Amino acid sequence: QWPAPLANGGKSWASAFKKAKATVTEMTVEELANITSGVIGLCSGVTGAVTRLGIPEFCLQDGPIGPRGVHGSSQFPAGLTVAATWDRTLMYARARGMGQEFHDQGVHLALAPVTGGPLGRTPLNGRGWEGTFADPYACGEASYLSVKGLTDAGVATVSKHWIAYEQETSRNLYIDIDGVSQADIQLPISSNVDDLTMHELYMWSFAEAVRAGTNHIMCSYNRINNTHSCSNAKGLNQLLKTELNFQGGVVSNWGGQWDSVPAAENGLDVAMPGKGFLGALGDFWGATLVELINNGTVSEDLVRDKAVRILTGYYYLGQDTNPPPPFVYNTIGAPTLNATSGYRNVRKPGTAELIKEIGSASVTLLKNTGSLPLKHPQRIAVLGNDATYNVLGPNACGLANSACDIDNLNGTLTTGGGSGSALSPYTITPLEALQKRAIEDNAEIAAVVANSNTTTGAEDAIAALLPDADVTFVFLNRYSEEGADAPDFSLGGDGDNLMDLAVTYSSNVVVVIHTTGVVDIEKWADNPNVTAILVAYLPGQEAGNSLVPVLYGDVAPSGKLPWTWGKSIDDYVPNGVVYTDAYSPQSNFTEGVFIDYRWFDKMGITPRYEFGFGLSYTTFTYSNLIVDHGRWAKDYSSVMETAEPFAEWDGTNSLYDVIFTVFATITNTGNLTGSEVAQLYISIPGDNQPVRQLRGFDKIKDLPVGDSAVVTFPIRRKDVSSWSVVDQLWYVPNGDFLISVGGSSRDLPLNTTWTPH
Amino acid sequence: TQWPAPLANGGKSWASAFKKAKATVTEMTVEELANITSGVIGLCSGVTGAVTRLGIPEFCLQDGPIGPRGVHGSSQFPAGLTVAATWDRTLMYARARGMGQEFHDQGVHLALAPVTGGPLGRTPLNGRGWEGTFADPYACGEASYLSVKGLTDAGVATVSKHWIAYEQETSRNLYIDIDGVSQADIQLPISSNVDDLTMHELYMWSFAEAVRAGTNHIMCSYNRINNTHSCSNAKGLNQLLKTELNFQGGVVSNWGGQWDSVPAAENGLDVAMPGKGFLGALGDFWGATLVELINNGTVSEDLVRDKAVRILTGYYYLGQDTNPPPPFVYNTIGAPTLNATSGYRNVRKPGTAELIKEIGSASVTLLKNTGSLPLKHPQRIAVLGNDATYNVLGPNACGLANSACDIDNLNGTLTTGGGSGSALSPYTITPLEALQKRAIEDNAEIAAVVANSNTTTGAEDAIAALLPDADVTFVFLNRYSEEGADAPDFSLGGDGDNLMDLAVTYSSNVVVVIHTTGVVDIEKWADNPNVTAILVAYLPGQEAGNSLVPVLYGDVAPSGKLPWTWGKSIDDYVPNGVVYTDAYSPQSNFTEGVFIDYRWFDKMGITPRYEFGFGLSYTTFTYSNLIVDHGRWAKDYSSVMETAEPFAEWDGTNSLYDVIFTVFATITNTGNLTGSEVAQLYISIPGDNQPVRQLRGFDKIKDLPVGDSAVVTFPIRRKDVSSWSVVDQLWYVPNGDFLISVGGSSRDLPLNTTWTPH
Ligand SMILES: *[C@@H]1O[C@H](CO)[C@@H](O[C@@H]2O[C@H](CO)[C@@H](O[C@@H]3O[C@H](CO[C@H]4O[C@H](CO)[C@@H](O)[C@H](O[C@H]5O[C@H](CO)[C@@H](O)[C@H](O)[C@@H]5O)[C@@H]4O)[C@@H](O)[C@H](O[C@@H]4O[C@H](CO)[C@@H](O)[C@H](O)[C@@H]4O[C@H]4O[C@H](CO)[C@@H](O)[C@H](O)[C@@H]4O)[C@@H]3O)[C@H](O)[C@H]2NC(C)=O)[C@H](O)[C@H]1NC(C)=O
Ligand SMILES: *[C@@H]1O[C@H](CO)[C@@H](O[C@@H]2O[C@H](CO)[C@@H](O[C@@H]3O[C@H](CO[C@H]4O[C@H](CO)[C@@H](O)[C@H](O[C@H]5O[C@H](CO)[C@@H](O)[C@H](O)[C@@H]5O)[C@@H]4O)[C@@H](O)[C@H](O[C@@H]4O[C@H](CO)[C@@H](O)[C@H](O)[C@@H]4O[C@H]4O[C@H](CO)[C@@H](O)[C@H](O)[C@@H]4O)[C@@H]3O)[C@H](O)[C@H]2NC(C)=O)[C@H](O)[C@H]1NC(C)=O
Ligand SMILES: *[C@@H]1O[C@H](CO)[C@@H](O[C@@H]2O[C@H](CO)[C@@H](O[C@H]3O[C@H](CO)[C@@H](O)[C@H](O[C@H]4O[C@H](CO)[C@@H](O)[C@H](O)[C@@H]4O[C@H]4O[C@H](CO)[C@@H](O)[C@H](O)[C@@H]4O[C@H]4O[C@H](CO)[C@@H](O)[C@H](O)[C@@H]4O)[C@@H]3O)[C@H](O)[C@H]2NC(C)=O)[C@H](O)[C@H]1NC(C)=O
Ligand SMILES: *[C@@H]1O[C@H](CO)[C@@H](O[C@@H]2O[C@H](CO)[C@@H](O[C@H]3O[C@H](CO)[C@@H](O)[C@H](O[C@H]4O[C@H](CO)[C@@H](O)[C@H](O)[C@@H]4O[C@H]4O[C@H](CO)[C@@H](O)[C@H](O)[C@@H]4O)[C@@H]3O)[C@H](O)[C@H]2NC(C)=O)[C@H](O)[C@H]1NC(C)=O
Ligand SMILES: *[C@@H]1O[C@H](CO)[C@@H](O[C@@H]2O[C@H](CO)[C@@H](O[C@@H]3O[C@H](CO)[C@@H](O)[C@H](O)[C@@H]3O)[C@H](O)[C@H]2NC(C)=O)[C@H](O)[C@H]1NC(C)=O
Ligand SMILES: *[C@@H]1O[C@H](CO)[C@@H](O[C@@H]2O[C@H](CO)[C@@H](O[C@@H]3O[C@H](CO)[C@@H](O)[C@H](O)[C@@H]3O)[C@H](O)[C@H]2NC(C)=O)[C@H](O)[C@H]1NC(C)=O
Ligand SMILES: *[C@@H]1O[C@H](CO)[C@@H](O)[C@H](O)[C@H]1NC(C)=O
Ligand SMILES: *[C@@H]1O[C@H](CO)[C@@H](O)[C@H](O)[C@H]1NC(C)=O
Ligand SMILES: *[C@@H]1O[C@H](CO)[C@@H](O)[C@H](O)[C@H]1NC(C)=O
Ligand SMILES: *[C@@H]1O[C@H](CO)[C@@H](O)[C@H](O)[C@H]1NC(C)=O
Ligand SMILES: *[C@@H]1O[C@H](CO)[C@@H](O)[C@H](O)[C@H]1NC(C)=O
Ligand SMILES: *[C@@H]1O[C@H](CO)[C@@H](O)[C@H](O)[C@H]1NC(C)=O
Ligand SMILES: OC[C@@H](O)[C@H](O)[C@@H](O)CO
Ligand SMILES: OC[C@H]1O[C@@H](O)[C@H](O)[C@H]1O
Repeated sequence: QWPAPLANGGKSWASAFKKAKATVTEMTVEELANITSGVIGLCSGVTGAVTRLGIPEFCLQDGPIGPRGVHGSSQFPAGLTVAATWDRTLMYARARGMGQEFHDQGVHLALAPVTGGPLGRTPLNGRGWEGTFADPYACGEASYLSVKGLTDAGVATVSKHWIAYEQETSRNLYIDIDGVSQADIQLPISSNVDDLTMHELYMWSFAEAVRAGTNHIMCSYNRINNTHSCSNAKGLNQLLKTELNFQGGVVSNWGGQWDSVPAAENGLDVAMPGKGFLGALGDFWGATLVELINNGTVSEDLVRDKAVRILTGYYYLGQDTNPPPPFVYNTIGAPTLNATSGYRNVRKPGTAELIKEIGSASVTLLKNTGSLPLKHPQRIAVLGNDATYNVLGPNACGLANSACDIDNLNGTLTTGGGSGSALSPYTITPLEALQKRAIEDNAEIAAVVANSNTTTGAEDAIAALLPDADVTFVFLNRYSEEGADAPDFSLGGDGDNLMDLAVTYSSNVVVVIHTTGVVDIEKWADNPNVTAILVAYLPGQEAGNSLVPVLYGDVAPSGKLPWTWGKSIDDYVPNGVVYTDAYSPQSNFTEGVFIDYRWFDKMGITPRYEFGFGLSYTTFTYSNLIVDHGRWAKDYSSVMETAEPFAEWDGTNSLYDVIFTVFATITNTGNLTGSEVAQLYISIPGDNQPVRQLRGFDKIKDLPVGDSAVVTFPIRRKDVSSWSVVDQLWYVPNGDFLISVGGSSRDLPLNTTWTPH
Repeated sequence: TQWPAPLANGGKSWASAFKKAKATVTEMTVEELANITSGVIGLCSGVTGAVTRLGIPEFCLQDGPIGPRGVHGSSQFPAGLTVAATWDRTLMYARARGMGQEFHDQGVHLALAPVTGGPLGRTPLNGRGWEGTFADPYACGEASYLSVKGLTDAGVATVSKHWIAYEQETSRNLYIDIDGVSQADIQLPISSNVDDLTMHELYMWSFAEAVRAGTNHIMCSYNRINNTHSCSNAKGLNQLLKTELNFQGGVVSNWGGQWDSVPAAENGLDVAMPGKGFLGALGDFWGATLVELINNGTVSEDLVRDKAVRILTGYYYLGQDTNPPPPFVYNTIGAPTLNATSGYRNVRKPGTAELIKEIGSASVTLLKNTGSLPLKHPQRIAVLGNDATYNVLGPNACGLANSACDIDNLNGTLTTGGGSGSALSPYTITPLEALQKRAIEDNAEIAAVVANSNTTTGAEDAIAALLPDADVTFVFLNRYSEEGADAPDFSLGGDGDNLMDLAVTYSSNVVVVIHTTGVVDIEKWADNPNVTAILVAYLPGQEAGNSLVPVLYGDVAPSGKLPWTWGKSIDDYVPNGVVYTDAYSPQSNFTEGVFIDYRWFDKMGITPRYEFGFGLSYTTFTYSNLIVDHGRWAKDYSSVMETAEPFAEWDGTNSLYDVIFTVFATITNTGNLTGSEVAQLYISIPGDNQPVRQLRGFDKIKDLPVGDSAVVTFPIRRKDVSSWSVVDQLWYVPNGDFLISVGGSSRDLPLNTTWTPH
């Protein structure tokens, strides 16, 4: 129903496309099928070579915190954790660092970053942590910078997952072992998404990935309107490849492809894993595609366009003239692949300190009745296995960080489970960072780290230790992983119990939370014995040494929440995860654009901590809001260009031009130096519009007491537009826009009204 | 009475302290005498009653031999065992001086330390052997001297313990009487039946050195000797200790060491402890009862004045009247026995952490090295054992005596043993922490499996998947033991056996580190070529990791040596080392005589695995040029107190402790690295049934460079070359050929020569 436009190279890949075209033009049918389907190798996936032309096997490798399965590398903080920095410089630098390590391990294509699938419709999503903000605008800037940093290191990106992949449950990878297939049991969950919602929420971050020059995009496991993502013509050929003007390849999820012919006709470029994983995740092209070309049902012109999309990245990143080194680790594992591993160390100086700065910039202060910052306390108590090592080793949970037992004390939660985890060379534990600082103050320190419910004597030891401590730290965690959603907000392990004991025996409890998402702390958050509360997300290998300096006030906290923290799972979008045994499971996105905070705002629900909330050790006062209509500029800077239709198109201009700039002033009005994330929210007029939508942020660094700084927010045409289902285009409405500036999504003291002319 | 109580006279250094003590005691009522000589209730292990009228406060008596126990704000020092392994006199003294400063700043008058030859080492299974030092009278004696000296130099009176022949914990049998039913109705204490020669040449040796250093008090033991209780043994206390050793200080009971009012008063006891403390459950035989014994004529008032004078001598000698200790603020008894709140004081001084670390670095003993040590810069490191990290319940979770955690709990690094000799910790620097630190400096990876390998799901699989790819795997092992029990055998604590099976199965470069209270069984793996090195680190206190890692990486070469013998089997030691019996009067017959630890091995031609005095370095040393200088003698001027030990060569001017000659030898560093060497001297004294050889000297040369030489020197005292004549009741230098041997261990003695006296 929607025809596949041919690739032409767009803006920045013109010469790379031309080499890709000339190379493909000399290929046999048997060669075209080789490069478009996966083969057996050491990496997550591997394209077939075209050996007659000197095109090698491309190594495709997970994942969104760095190369997975690999020794000799670093464990970076997750996307969640960089999001909470609200710092553009760090978002870029992390991706550049990941890229360096991908390149040096010999990866051609990184299966990274996550750029808005999952976006955040449900805060229970098992792999929400792999992405960044539950907000299209901020997820969009984060995705732009993440793709830029990876591509600038010389690795091709595969941005994922396209699209509306918002729950793990019933995602239902294609699996066929013993002749019984997943198709005989249950189809994938189907996101039924209206067109306005697709344009204004889910496509937004992908447009940014495309503009930043993402080389490839991964389709998703879910169906959309009862059509598989990997063979959805409206999705791939029309929305992605026509409207977003995407010039790269679509890569299948591993078990994302369910058929041979529709996938070919409808926009898929690469079948993965192909012959990897014994063929059990389907092997629908390869020789079957040769047959389909030669027997006439799939055209050779169509398949050539797939190969050109694959080769465009190869030539634009200069992998022909500067090939990556060889890839030496078996990341698949026996019995699936029998193959020894080499060894390579790629950790560069500077990487560890970068990982620590992202942790120190993201730790988010939620409550502080005056216990923080610490001074030089003499007697410190520490609770929870989250304060120390996994008792079986940092990497004991295996190549996907998901094979340890349900009750294992996994230690500090530095990453989540699944394809987006990575190995850690060590873990810097909160306990050891705390002890180091205790020794400097000549203090004492003791930690109870066992399970408080099941270890003989643990409850007594807690009761004897806590009453004489000046401060007691409670470390809590909540592991989640790809493949399942969290059943609710409950804390992991014995957390509930550690809290019940902590508040019973101590009056100065400081809680620290390592987590993949929102958790339930309602029983304790208003207890006056809990004097402070911090969420550190998934900080990677520098867990303790990033946190402790914030606790002791060497650096004031400046992280803010990148999603909403509701009091109950009941306060979020209804039917966040659908559980059914129907053969055709359905998820209807009837909420439309109202997910996360925009659902809270429209329903008049008050969260415990709102989107964009974080405390500091000082306070900031906002003043002098200026809307400068004189400060406009053409968009010149993008790597690639969309073909997104809009009403004000004149043949030269762009949906992404800056049409005006907004300024405000902040003043440090407390007693310490501190950083501040300023945020700008826009109320677009129209019917059934979000109360307010984030459209800017700007983080001021280390503003001294009594000093002032100007904060600046460039507003693009698209930032102030709506999508017209009837006209099929973006337009700026006439009407009153409200513009608000402040320190969180509910704390906005500056406001003004803009009416277009 | 056959053995009468001599009166105190103040001896050499306590003359004026004795006169102030006598001044005060002379003014005392019978009620006041009885108050100061018996324990009362308070915050410390024991408290003497005040003499309120004369301004004598309560004296705080506080455990223990690693520093003040049950107390926050202090440091956890290494155990005696550990400092013995240094063979370093300087560290022996400095350790006790620091414990001293901490005792004193915490408010302590009398420290229940050090342990100076009870237990000595008759059995390597003794649950509290680790509190002491060497299994050898000479070396124990030198360490006791210097420990008493350090503690008394700091301002705390010492109570050296345990007199005497207290060589097993089993059936030590404290006196306990509660609800009308007493330990006397169940079983008497084990009886150490010791002949006179053995008492003089073995068990009294360390105690004579403790006396000469000015130990202010001595504690008697739980054992009976020849079926008479130590705390009321007249031959023991009045004759051997107060007459022959000329002891001028007080005798304090063990807690539950006193079994009677009257014989104890007559036969040498000076202080009853704990008295009214511990609910009077441990006996309370004096107090009001002694007041009655004096008033009604059974016990002489003058005997009791002597006891008070002995107590007060220390108070005045150490200047506790003009420089009182500050108040003692911690409840170290525990609820429900004592319901009282604790204050807080911090006495940790800069410098103390480094000293503790230095003792650890100097004691770690290298027993095997096929090439794997020192490490260079390994890139992938595996670590096994909960001994590598924290007690999962907290460093102090095991309570005020380090003995109240479950039999199966993961106690983390064994930094001290259990019982009255332990102490709390402000933190523990774990081996894993310190290794990680070094791993990060080298851009390496590191991973530890620290769960119980037998009983945690997935633990054996994690060990199997982690080990094969490591460049080096460290396995940490431990063996807790405590006061009140003897170890049943040499087996490793916890899952040690299983961790060793796994480690040699999956790795070819295993380095084993043992934290232990004594010898353990590693026969199954010590000869496995995959075990490329083995170190024993004893009980290193709070600086466990950071004392160890610099040795392993070669910043410092190891220089510790075993302070006891490591046999292949328990069956190779002195038989009947621990007696087990339900007889009412259990007997232990010391029929081996002076032949314990290495003298037993040497006499019976038994080859130990690792001998007494053994320890490798990262370099080798060559011995040469043995010289016996008969002209380098000197009179003993410098002891704090004098014994009255009779000897045949007495002329009115001279001493048993004169140096009569001096021996010299030369070491040369003959390998490729700088290193320190502990040189040792052994003498074969001629006569009937004499040890093959006996340690009589040691000297540690620090940081000898490659190709350099240094002279080692061994002053030989008259007593070092004497025997006890049972017939004549005196020490004498026998006629005959004495062989003098010098070298690097008790079985690596390349230089020898012969000395003949007439
Ligand atoms: C998954 O399923 C959903 C549900 O069906 C699919 O959404 C649909 O996507 C379609 C595009 O692929 C949309 O088609 C357009 O519909 C326009 C008319 O819109 C009304 O029609 C129906 C009437 O029964 C109604 O559903 C719509 O109501 C929704 O929107 C309004 C407003 O926000 C709300 O009030 C309602 O709640 C509903 O949510 C609308 O009221 C139609 O004008 C439009 O026109 C064409 O555009 C094309 C392509 O460029 C062109 O060929 C045609 O010529 C025509 O354009 C012409 O007209 C305009 C002038 O009017 C001119 O500018 C042009 O240049 C040209 O001359 C188009 O057909 C469909 O409405 C939308 N439905 C919903 C409910 O969202 C979703 O895409 C599926 N996704 C996937 C991945 O499959
Ligand atoms: C625990 O039980 C043990 C076992 O009973 C107690 O040991 C005993 O300690 C006694 C001292 O309290 C020793 O007494 C001396 O014995 C001398 C005689 O030695 C022989 O006699 C008996 C024969 O039946 C025998 O036990 C001994 O055999 C042992 O030793 C030899 C030699 O090494 C070995 O071959 C054997 O295998 C045995 O181990 C002996 O063969 C005796 O000369 C000595 O002399 C007196 O000293 C006192 C006090 O100062 C004095 O009153 C006397 O007049 C006399 O000395 C005078 O003369 C000398 C010169 O002759 C002069 O220099 C003096 O100044 C003075 O003018 C004394 O009676 C007893 O031998 C010993 N037994 C054993 C087996 O060791 C042990 O002490 C008990 N411990 C406790 C804490 O109670
Ligand atoms: C240390 O780190 C360890 C890992 O290294 C942690 O261990 C892992 O912990 C996770 C939980 O965090 C654990 O999760 C699985 O537990 C069992 C597996 O036996 C399953 O119940 C879980 O999946 C279900 O539960 C979810 C919530 O209720 C749900 O989101 C999910 O999708 C799934 O539910 C389906 O299954 C049920 C029927 O059987 C239905 O009720 C439900 O509707 C769902 O139906 C759908 O799927 C069915 C097929 O699966 C299908 O038939 C149906 O029609 C429909 O499609 C969950 O994965 C891991 O097992 C555990 N790992 C191991 C190895 O034990 C550890 O906890 C951590 N420690 C600490 C202290 O945190
Ligand atoms: C972690 O730390 C904790 C302490 O904080 C350690 O736990 C303690 O470990 C000790 C082992 O070293 C435990 O010792 C006792 O075990 C039982 C208790 O019921 C007891 O029978 C034993 O004493 C007897 O055995 C030996 C040898 O056979 C004798 O020397 C001793 O005198 C006792 O025998 C007597 O009784 C027998 C008749 O009943 C008779 O055969 C004999 O004749 C003899 O007279 C030990 O006392 C200790 O209980 C344990 N503590 C607690 C509170 O549970 C823990 O092990 C450390 N963890 C690790 C992994 O090492
Ligand atoms: C279809 O794709 C497959 C899989 O990539 C192509 O087979 C593979 O061809 C490559 C050469 O491009 C072989 O790798 C080379 O191996 C040699 C020595 O064994 C080595 O020295 C080179 O550096 C290089 O790595 C690879 O082994 C081979 N694998 C298999 C299973 O055959 C195949 O040729 C493609 N077909 C066409 C028509 O291009
Ligand atoms: C026999 O010993 C008992 C116990 O030592 C003596 O009673 C105690 O006497 C002391 C004074 O020497 C009292 O201590 C003081 O307490 C006050 C607080 O009330 C404080 O101001 C002082 O600094 C000091 O600590 C203590 O109250 C008291 N204890 C008991 C249990 O009564 C008794 O005096 C002695 N008998 C004779 C005859 O000397
Ligand atoms: C073309 O070949 C394919 C692949 O095997 C086969 O399934 C299909 O039916 C063929 N078409 C015709 C018209 O024979
Ligand atoms: C707060 O802690 C104290 C002990 O420090 C406890 O007794 C009190 O009940 C606690 N209060 C609450 C509300 O949990
Ligand atoms: C999804 O929506 C259609 C809309 O008309 C409805 O019939 C269906 O029941 C809805 N939900 C499910 C889970 O089927
Ligand atoms: C003296 O007093 C003691 C202790 O109360 C008593 O048991 C003993 O029988 C008395 N002795 C005489 C001879 O009265
Ligand atoms: C030494 O370790 C290897 C594994 O590295 C194992 O195969 C071998 O059997 C071990 N050797 C012995 C003697 O235990
Ligand atoms: C101990 O010694 C004597 C020999 O002098 C003997 O009567 C007794 O039976 C021995 N006891 C044991 C238990 O060996
Ligand atoms: O397991 C889910 C992941 O998305 C996989 O499909 C691939 O490794 C690509 O990320
Ligand atoms: O020093 C006090 C303790 O020493 C040991 O002898 C006993 O447990 C107590 O007496």
